[PDB]
Amino acid sequence: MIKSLFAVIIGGSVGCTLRWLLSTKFNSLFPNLPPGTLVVNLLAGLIIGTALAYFLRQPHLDPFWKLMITTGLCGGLSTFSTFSVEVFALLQAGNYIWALTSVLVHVIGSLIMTALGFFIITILF
Amino acid sequence: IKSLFAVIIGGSVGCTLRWLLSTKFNSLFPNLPPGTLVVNLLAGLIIGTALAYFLRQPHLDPFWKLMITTGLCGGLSTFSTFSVEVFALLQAGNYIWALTSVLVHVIGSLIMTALGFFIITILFA
Amino acid sequence: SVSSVPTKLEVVAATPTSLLISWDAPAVTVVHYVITYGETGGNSPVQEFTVPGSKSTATISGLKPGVDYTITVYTMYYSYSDLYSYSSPISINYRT
Amino acid sequence: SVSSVPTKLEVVAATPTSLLISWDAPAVTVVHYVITYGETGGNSPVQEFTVPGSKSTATISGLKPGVDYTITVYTMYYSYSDLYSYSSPISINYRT
Ligand SMILES: CCCCCCCCCCO[C@@H]1O[C@H](CO)[C@@H](O[C@H]2O[C@H](CO)[C@@H](O)[C@H](O)[C@H]2O)[C@H](O)[C@H]1O
Ligand SMILES: CCCCCCCCCCO[C@@H]1O[C@H](CO)[C@@H](O[C@H]2O[C@H](CO)[C@@H](O)[C@H](O)[C@H]2O)[C@H](O)[C@H]1O
Ligand SMILES: CCCCCCCCCCO[C@@H]1O[C@H](CO)[C@@H](O[C@H]2O[C@H](CO)[C@@H](O)[C@H](O)[C@H]2O)[C@H](O)[C@H]1O
Ligand SMILES: [Br-]
Ligand SMILES: [Br-]
Ligand code: NA
Repeated sequence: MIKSLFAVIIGGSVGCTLRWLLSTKFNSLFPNLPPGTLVVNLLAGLIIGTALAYFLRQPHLDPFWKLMITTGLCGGLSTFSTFSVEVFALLQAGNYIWALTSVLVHVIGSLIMTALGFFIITILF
Repeated sequence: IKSLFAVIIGGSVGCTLRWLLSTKFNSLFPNLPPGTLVVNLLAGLIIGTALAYFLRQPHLDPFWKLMITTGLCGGLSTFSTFSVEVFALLQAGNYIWALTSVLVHVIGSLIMTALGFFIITILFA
Repeated sequence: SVSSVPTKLEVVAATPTSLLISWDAPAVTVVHYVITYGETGGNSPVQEFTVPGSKSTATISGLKPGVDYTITVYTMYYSYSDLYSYSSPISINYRT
Repeated sequence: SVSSVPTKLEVVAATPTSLLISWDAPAVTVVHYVITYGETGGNSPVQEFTVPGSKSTATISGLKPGVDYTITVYTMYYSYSDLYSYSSPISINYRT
């Protein structure tokens, strides 16, 4: 399981760097709910939802690529820690209306990007 | 570019951790996969403590804050895996645990970040 | 590594034309169970249907009296390593 | 490329012993504002205090009547790129 490890690094590296580039360019535009950290979470949610309903239909794919996409890319692309500080900060700044809003959008949006990616591919097929 | 290595080396370790902890432990509690959670609480912890520390030491190299925050924590944590699980439970008509999983991840990760931050804050005093 | 296949597949109540089967859920987030039933002698269309993961019993109906049927049940489950996937089946035979 | 420093700092109301300052908040998430004020004349200890981030006005008291004070303001704010850091200050002079 060293081959297994390169899949995590390659995939995560992409997902991370990807997440890194997007957050710096776009997060500052709307601080009450930074959009960079939201798009990567919606994006991975979209991807993993598609990976869900496609992996299902391909039982004999290499455990290598499945790792590199989900654990690697989506795992490295999405973030939960960076989601927490932004809320913790909106809470220390007494911005409750937005702190609560940021929690809702991330959770639900991520599950809809998952529902979309799943049901788009379930429906194409 | 020097910043690029931080995200990579950082995210790589975090992703490699999220992987190992997720495989070895997730399969023990399907209603709430605990590997996807600890990585989250642990990253929420790290980021909270990182928050309060880099404040007191406001002049340290940006390289180390990057590797630890956007890398380590960003790589260690995950939102896609938290999504699929909840979506998987939602698909399985397991509404009770789908909700619980959502709460424990958020409430918990936020508590962990506050805990990480407030410990450090109380330390420097 | 934990197994994703049900266990203790068995007819708990039969009539001539219906079978009440039940099983025990695997230790995995099972999205839904698939039950397949056909006449043991490979001479009849095999029928399949789904039951929610929250259920561990199914009813097979329209059966012929006095005929041997092969009944099998597998899962479509979520696991960390494979996302969605189908389990290998657990089969039994039963004569109506 | 977004400034964390406040803008348009001015005294909106004054008494002989107290100044009332107002500022425009930066387009960042400010955790708290740090106000600093001291007699503009040399070695009077500069005093400082904080104001929550949701507020953008502050009162300063205990000042001697008819003295020029230096009033400065910066922020402890959150940015994705830096987490909790302190902003550059914005200063004005007002004489009671
Ligand atoms: C359900 C999930 C729970 C997870 C845990 C959440 C923990 C949140 C911690 C927030 O930290 C506090 O927030 C207060 C409120 O923002 C701040 O008050 C500051 O701001 C207030 C409002 O802006 C002022 O009234 C206060 O005097 C001033 O100290 C206070 O400093 C800060 O330490
Ligand atoms: C907070 C919002 C987050 C974003 C939205 C996420 C929505 C995710 C669930 C959608 O998937 C459906 O869920 C149904 C309920 O679990 C399943 O019903 C299945 O299971 C039911 C169990 O009662 C049966 O009654 C149905 O017939 C059977 O199709 C159904 O198959 C499944 O496709
Ligand atoms: C689920 C648990 C939820 C509750 C978590 C705790 C929330 C309440 C915190 C109370 O303690 C606070 O500690 C702050 C210091 O950490 C103080 O901040 C003071 O100093 C800060 C800087 O250290 C400034 O930003 C603040 O505006 C200023 O009020 C503040 O007075 C004090 O009351
Ligand atoms: Br982070
Ligand atoms: Br994932
Ligand atoms: Na991540």
